[PDB]
Amino acid sequence: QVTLYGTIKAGVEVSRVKDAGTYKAQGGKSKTATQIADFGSKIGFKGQEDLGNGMKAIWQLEQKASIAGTNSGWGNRQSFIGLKGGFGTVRAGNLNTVLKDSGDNVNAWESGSNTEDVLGLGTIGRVESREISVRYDSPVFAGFSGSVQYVPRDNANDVDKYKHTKSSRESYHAGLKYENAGFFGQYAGSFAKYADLNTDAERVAVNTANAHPVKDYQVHRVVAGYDANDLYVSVAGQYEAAKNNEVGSIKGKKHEQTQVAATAAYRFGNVTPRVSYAHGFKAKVNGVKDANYQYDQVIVGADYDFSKRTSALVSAGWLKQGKGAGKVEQTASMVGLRHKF
Ligand SMILES: [Cs+]
Ligand SMILES: [Cs+]
Ligand SMILES: [Cs+]
Ligand SMILES: [Cs+]
Repeated sequence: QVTLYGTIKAGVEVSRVKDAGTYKAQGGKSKTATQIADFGSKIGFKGQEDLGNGMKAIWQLEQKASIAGTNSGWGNRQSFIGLKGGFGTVRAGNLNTVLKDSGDNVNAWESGSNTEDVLGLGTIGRVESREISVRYDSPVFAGFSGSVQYVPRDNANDVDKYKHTKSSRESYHAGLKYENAGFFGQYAGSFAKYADLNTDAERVAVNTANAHPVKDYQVHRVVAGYDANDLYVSVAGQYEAAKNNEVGSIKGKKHEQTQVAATAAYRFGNVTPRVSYAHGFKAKVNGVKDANYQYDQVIVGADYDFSKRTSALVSAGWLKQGKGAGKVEQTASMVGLRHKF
């Protein structure tokens, strides 16, 4: 009762960047790049054991396994041990954040990492992470399930474990998911009283280089959608906000970005064309509206499902981030093959 699973997935990604700062060639365009890229192929083993109280032990070990040979390591993808019962599921380990799980309803696109921002909704996804944690997922009731996830301080900051000189990087992740008749309503959010962010507004380990300490760091995602009848539409709205915790003038001052993303996907036979529009609003950094953190993105593509496990993928991405003055436009398209086992 120990299953081997995974997705192999790769393709050719062709990408271009219009960025006046990085590229001096005609009109700030990069030369168009074409590489074979992995799209996050993973290999996993997971298992269940009935413990007979209507309880199961569950565990999973999931590994990144690029077929590019990029990856190494065990457990670097959601991996956990936990007990499942009518009380729900309690898991501990390298566990996706409620937010990361919520992301499934936000970003459908497959890509290599390089096109992650342009051939998928990477930006809205920046809140999403795997955190070593304990997570409780309630049982589903009347279409309401919730997730409550905790990363203990001493886990966020191992080196600080014994002396708590560093403000706690412990985080709380919760979600409330309503799925009814193919309509899904999800609220996914994390809170970290103290956290650290990188310039790209991803959350990073404390003591990571260049990281900016933040306080009252919260992410709010509500995803509402329909997934049935061969129609897929998701509207995702994310609020990310923090008070800046960098010892400084800025300390206490607001960091805010609103991200909204929408996906409409319709299946015609085995061919499912989707488009997503994603907009990140002008962010408030240190309480100042900051159109660098702005972005607009359109991805149009389709999945040609050869089978339920196997998919061929084409997407084309157009991403514009920042204002005009310093404005990176990314274009990418990919043709890909995905196989799930
Ligand atoms: Cs993905
Ligand atoms: Cs890039
Ligand atoms: Cs991410
Ligand atoms: Cs992490």
